[PDB]
Amino acid sequence: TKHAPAAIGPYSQGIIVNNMFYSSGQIPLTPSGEMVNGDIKEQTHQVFSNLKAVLEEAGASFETVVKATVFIADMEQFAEVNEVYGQYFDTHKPARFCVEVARLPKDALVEIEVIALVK
Amino acid sequence: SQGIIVNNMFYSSGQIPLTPSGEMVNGDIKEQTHQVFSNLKAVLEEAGASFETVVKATVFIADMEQFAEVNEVYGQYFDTHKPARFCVEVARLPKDALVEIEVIALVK
Amino acid sequence: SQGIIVNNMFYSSGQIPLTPSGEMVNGDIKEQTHQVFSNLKAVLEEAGASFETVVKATVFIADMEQFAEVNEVYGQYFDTHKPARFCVEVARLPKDALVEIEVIALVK
Amino acid sequence: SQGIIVNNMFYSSGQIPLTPSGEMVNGDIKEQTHQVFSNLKAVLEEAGASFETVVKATVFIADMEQFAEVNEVYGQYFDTHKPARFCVEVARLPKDALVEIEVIALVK
Repeated sequence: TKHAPAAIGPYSQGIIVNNMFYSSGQIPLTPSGEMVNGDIKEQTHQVFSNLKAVLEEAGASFETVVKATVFIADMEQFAEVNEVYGQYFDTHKPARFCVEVARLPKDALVEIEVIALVK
Repeated sequence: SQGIIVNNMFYSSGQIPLTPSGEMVNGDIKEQTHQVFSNLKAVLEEAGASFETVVKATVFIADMEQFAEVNEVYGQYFDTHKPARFCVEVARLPKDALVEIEVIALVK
Repeated sequence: SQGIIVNNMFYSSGQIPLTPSGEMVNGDIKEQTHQVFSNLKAVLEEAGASFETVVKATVFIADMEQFAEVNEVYGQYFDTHKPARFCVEVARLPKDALVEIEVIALVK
Repeated sequence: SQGIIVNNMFYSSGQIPLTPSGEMVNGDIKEQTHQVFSNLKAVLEEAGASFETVVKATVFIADMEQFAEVNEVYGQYFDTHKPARFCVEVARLPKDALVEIEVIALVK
């Protein structure tokens, strides 16, 4: 089961600067305003739904992503996230890619930000 | 919480120009940056870190032109000590924020 | 080689402060900075990029105290355009170098 | 080629997969990545730091396709501790270098 994105607000849209899109940190918010339900892979799918939306608004896609940074509270959780990341960046793989332990907002287990070319 | 401790490092989340009561410092980018540094003081001390133990700092701002002003303040809390690394990034800040700073620090 | 290009992005090698004649440059940290900018300018036009399409710069610097000065020079070359991201970092340079500079750039 | 120590932190230069003998090692990327780690072992232990004290690693690879391999290797030494951050980046390497790691580590 895939899912629909949260509506994009002013602050969740990211910013476009000299032809590059810099998404904000996209968390696994549903269109309710609630952390989606599941283990960490389900949250990751949601983060991706949210990525796809703000990419699309800004005139970008996963194919023009040139960097993606994964935030998580525990580096143990990386492998499950990367399991999921591989379905979206598959035959395209962003040239640079960081994972980085961080305080997430309440009930979030994963946040992703991406830099992307706006053709 | 204002961050996470892992493996003797502290990783602050971004501090914005709020007073302790939570009302935004309505004032120019230098006034705001002082308040951000005052929030950094507290989260650092709360974690058993200090300014001296900051090894990275990352500045988020709307316009790269506002760096000179932020730096003139950065350099008053970090003068005898200068973190070894520092990034500066253009970003959309929360409402009325002109500056936001994150820090990585050693917890001794 | 000095560079690689992926997904339309030029990812430059660290440009140290050498003259075209092969020799470290004759002076203080500004002159070095200038030379690194003259050097970078050529590696960029070669790639289908320019200063105007730079999006990140990493300043490797020997002594973080001298950034005020590297930055006076960064301002000259990125005057109208300022890249949206940059980092400064302390590092071990080739003997005699006080500064080295990498950029990420767009190749339209 | 040494690396740096500041505010109790080791900042390694980038370890390519060379033997004790100056010789580029005989292998796939998996065998290479084991040599890089051999050489990280050394410079880490000379600096006053172990693999357990690494707070960040960065991997340079010439093809992002080979990351799932390097990451398996990575897994063996960064097992019961994982560095709190890591990056991976496509850059150019020098000779028959598929892989290249620098790292940042605590010291006392």
